Amino acid sequence: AYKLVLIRHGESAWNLENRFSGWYDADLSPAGHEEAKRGGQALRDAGYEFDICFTSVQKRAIRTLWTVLDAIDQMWLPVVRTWRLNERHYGGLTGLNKAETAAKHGEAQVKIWRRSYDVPPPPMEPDHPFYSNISKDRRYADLTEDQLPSCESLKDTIARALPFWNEEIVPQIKEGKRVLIAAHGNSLRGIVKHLEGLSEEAIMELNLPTGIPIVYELDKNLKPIKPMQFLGD
Amino acid sequence: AAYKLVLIRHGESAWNLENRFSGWYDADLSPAGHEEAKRGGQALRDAGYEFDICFTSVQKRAIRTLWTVLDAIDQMWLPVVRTWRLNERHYGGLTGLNKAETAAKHGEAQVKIWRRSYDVPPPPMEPDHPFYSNISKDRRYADLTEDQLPSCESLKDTIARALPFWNEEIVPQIKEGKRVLIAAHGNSLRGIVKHLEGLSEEAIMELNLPTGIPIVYELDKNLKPIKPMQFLGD
Ligand SMILES: O=C1c2ccccc2C(=O)c2c1cc(NS(=O)(=O)c1ccc(Cl)cc1)c(O)c2O
Ligand SMILES: [Cl-]
Repeated sequence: AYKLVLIRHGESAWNLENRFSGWYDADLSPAGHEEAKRGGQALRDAGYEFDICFTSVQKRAIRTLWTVLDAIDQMWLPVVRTWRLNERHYGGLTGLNKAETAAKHGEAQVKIWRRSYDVPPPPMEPDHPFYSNISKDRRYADLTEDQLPSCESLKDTIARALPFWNEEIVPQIKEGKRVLIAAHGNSLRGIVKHLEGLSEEAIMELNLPTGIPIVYELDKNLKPIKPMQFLGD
Repeated sequence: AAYKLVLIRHGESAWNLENRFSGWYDADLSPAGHEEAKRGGQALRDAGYEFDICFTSVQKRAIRTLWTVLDAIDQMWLPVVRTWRLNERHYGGLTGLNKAETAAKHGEAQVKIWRRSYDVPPPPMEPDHPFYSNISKDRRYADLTEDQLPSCESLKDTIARALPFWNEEIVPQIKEGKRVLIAAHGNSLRGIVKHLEGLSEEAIMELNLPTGIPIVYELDKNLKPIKPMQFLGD
């Protein structure tokens, strides 16, 4: 009867969550920060305790985790960060709003990318304003040329998140360690897809709420014994 | 030089203000303490410091100081390792008492002696102490053996349990070329400084490390400083 909690960060600065923020290291907006505080407050009111926390290397998820740990008085917990829990890399679309994306690539192609599980957007090229900012960021300096994405389909995102789940998170859960994961929509999709054994179509329709603790009760085989629960009013 | 090490004592706590002995009590930063840590971080940012790994205690005044620094230098993504071994000295029965209550109960003479002694501990925190359960039964210490969980510490005891972490967990990282940041407490950092500079018991007790100011060491490959520590800031 292992217990697992996931939280998806809230709003990021400059409307970036509506602009394919992806691997660009946008901070939380004050509103996104307040959401995290409400979620942490919900975990406290419910008396939740953790033994270890996992997050991405992106500050919007990390600050979400910090806000939560602060709210529940568990700032002393071990924290593990990994690029593998990063948001999906949206390639050349990173930073563009809906109108700019449509104008640049056309409604037909945008619809195809939106509904596809395995078609990536175009690569982020050297002329992209974020190209050097992301690709040469020191935090990814140890990644092999294979590992560092120029773009990702949802399938690619899920493919690189799962090995971390299996090799680092699973063992902790099986040891009775109470895990908290603070990450992004698409990396959490990968975990939820594997947990509940959803299909590609189903995972693409799943939209995890932000700033709300997501609770899983898992059996001995790390299979959910009930549907995901949310904490709050 | 071969290596660079940065140390920082946590910013002023809410109890530093009230002049109460915190020790292992988990007092938070005061608003001023938070501003100190932020200034420290800005100094590190202005000088272009980059780190590869951070160490801190399990006390929030040090952790929050580290968080504030990492935020200021845009390195929130760094791996962070927390250990009770970098905790502040455990002040035993003095925990929670202020200056007046301490002199009232123990006399100025005894206080003088504790103050100037390297190896004499204050009285033990016993079960009837009002902070006994709050500290002694905190689950963050659940994995400590019976003899690791102190009821009180001399400065010698503190340094004695800090240095093993330094030698076993931090030294190898430094020699691996990792640029280390340690955000901790006056007395746990004293142990590190004493070992780096091979200082005498009296010299280390005269060393006052200021809250929230980054301290830089330039080290040779054997981790010997090539010059005096430098304070970073305005
Ligand atoms: O009583 C102690 C003391 C007691 C036992 C071990 C170490 C110390 C110690 O190191 C110390 C003390 C007092 C003061 N000055 S004091 O204004 O009386 C004081 C008191 C308590 C606190 Cl929290 C702060 C200041 C100092 O400057 C010290 O370095
Ligand atoms: Cl952290």
